[PDB]
Amino acid sequence: PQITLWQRPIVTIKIGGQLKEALLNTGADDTVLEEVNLPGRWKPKLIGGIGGFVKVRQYDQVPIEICGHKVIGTVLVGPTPTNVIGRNLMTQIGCTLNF
Amino acid sequence: PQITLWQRPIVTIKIGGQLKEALLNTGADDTVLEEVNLPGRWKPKLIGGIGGFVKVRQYDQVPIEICGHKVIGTVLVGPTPTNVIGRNLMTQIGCTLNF
Ligand SMILES: C#CCNC(=O)[C@@H](Cc1ccccc1)NC(=O)C[C@H](O)[C@H](Cc1ccccc1)NC(=O)[C@@H](NC(=O)c1ccccn1)C(C)C
Repeated sequence: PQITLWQRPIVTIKIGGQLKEALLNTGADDTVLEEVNLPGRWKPKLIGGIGGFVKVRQYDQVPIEICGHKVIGTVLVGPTPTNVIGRNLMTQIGCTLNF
Repeated sequence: PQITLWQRPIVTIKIGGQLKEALLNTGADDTVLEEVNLPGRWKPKLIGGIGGFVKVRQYDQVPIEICGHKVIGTVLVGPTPTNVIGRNLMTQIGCTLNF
C-alpha cells in the first residue's frame, strides 16, 4: 500500500498467533510490542535511555505478518505506550519513504 | 527521493536561515527542533507527557525547506534529543510510506 501521513500510520499485524495494531515508526530503530507471548529463546535488553532505561525481552527471528506481508525479525516485548514497528521490520517488508 | 530504512532517515533542512539536520519520524505527530531563532509570533505548548511534559514554543506557518522541498508548517522549538520532522511537515512535502 501507499500510506499518506495525515493520520497516524497504524497497521494490523499478526504475531504470536494474535492480531494486534502497531504504529509504523521511522523514528524507532527497533520494534517494541506489549503483551505478546512468544515461544522460543529471549534475552533481556535495555532500551530508551531518557529518565532511565526500560527492560524488554529480545526475541530474534520472530515470524510476523505486517499488513499482510510475512517477514522475520527481532521483536522486543515489554512495556511501551504504543506498539511500534521500527525500522528493523520496515526494511524487511520493503517499506520506503517517498517524496 | 526514495529513502530506504536501513539507516536513520536523517535529511538536511533549511529553517530560520540555518542549515540543520533532522530525522523523518512517522511516529511523531509534530515537528520539534532545537536551537532555532524564528521571527514572528509564538505561543507555549506542552508536548510529550511521559515523566512530565516538555514546554516548547509553537510557531505557526513557518517556511521550511526539507530535502529541497519548500513548504510551510507548524514548528515547535525547544528541547529535544533529536531534531524531528513529524507527520505535520511530511504531509506538506507529500511524503508517503510505500511497500
Ligand atoms: C511529542 C513527542 C515525541 N515522542 C513521543 O511521545 C514518543 C512516545 C511513544 C513511545 C513509545 C511508542 C510510541 C510512542 N513517540 C515515539 O514515536 C518515539 C519516537 O518515534 C522516537 C523513538 C525513540 C525512542 C527511544 C530512543 C530514541 C528514539 N524518538 C524519541 O522517543 C525521542 N527521544 C527519546 O529519548 C525518548 C526515549 C524514550 C521514550 C520517549 N522518548 C527522540 C528521537 C527526540
